[PDB]
Amino acid sequence: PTFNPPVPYFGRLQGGLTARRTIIIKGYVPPTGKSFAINFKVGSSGDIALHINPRMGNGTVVRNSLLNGSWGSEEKKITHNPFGPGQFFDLSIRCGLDRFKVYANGQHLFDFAHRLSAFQRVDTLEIQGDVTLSYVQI
Ligand SMILES: CC(=O)N[C@H]1[C@H](O[C@H]2[C@@H](O)[C@@H](CO)O[C@@H](O[C@H]3[C@H](O)[C@@H](O)[C@H](O)O[C@@H]3CO)[C@@H]2O)O[C@H](CO)[C@@H](O)[C@@H]1O[C@@H]1O[C@H](CO)[C@H](O)[C@H](O)[C@H]1O
Repeated sequence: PTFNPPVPYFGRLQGGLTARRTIIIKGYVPPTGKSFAINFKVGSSGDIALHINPRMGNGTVVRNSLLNGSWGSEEKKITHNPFGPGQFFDLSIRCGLDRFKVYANGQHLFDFAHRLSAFQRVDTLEIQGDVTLSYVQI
């Protein structure tokens, strides 16, 4: 569950995802993979505060929230894509006060402003799809 945890990954964030808390995800994008998702979630089957979905087909890093049954407006702007076929990556995800702060391989990837009212309503990390994880710190 910390080292080589298989997918689908399900990890409880003890307490809530409080401001200042940083989450580490090291992984490997398989050459014959299409898509994987990192979901910061309210419970095991509630709302997704941050959905990070790299898609190998169109080389896109989609961010969105699933709130009260609906997907919001997608955020896709990046200056680099670390999730290419056969690439190892090092993700650092800090829950800020007003926004998530996400770095890839030591370089800023994106910020994502909080849509959910939770600084700490977020208590579940779900990682699923075409990804091989070497290390998840929670
Ligand atoms: C079909 C699918 O892949 N479902 C996924 C789910 O994915 C969607 C999200 O990635 C959102 C984020 O904005 O995008 C959706 O597609 C957009 C597309 O990007 C647009 O360009 C287009 O105009 O609109 C569509 C529709 O909004 C994706 O469909 O993400 C969740 C969370 O990771 C997955 O759970 C879900 O997988 C399915 O889960 C189901 C149970 O809830 C079923 O088990 C199903 O088998 C899974 O494939």
